[PDB]
Amino acid sequence: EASVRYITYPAIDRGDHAVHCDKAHPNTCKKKQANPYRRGCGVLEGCHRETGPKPT
Repeated sequence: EASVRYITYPAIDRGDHAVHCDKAHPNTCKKKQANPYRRGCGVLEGCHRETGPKPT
């Protein structure tokens, strides 16, 4: 028999290992990416980040 079936849920265009880059839109193509929203820390107080409240 060797029966086999696969199913993939819908997605915009998120890859994993690698994706083909468009010759017309190669600047959109990225090997790796993160969330589209960006934010920088400009408080100048010190700005510190921790893994969690109680990583210990």
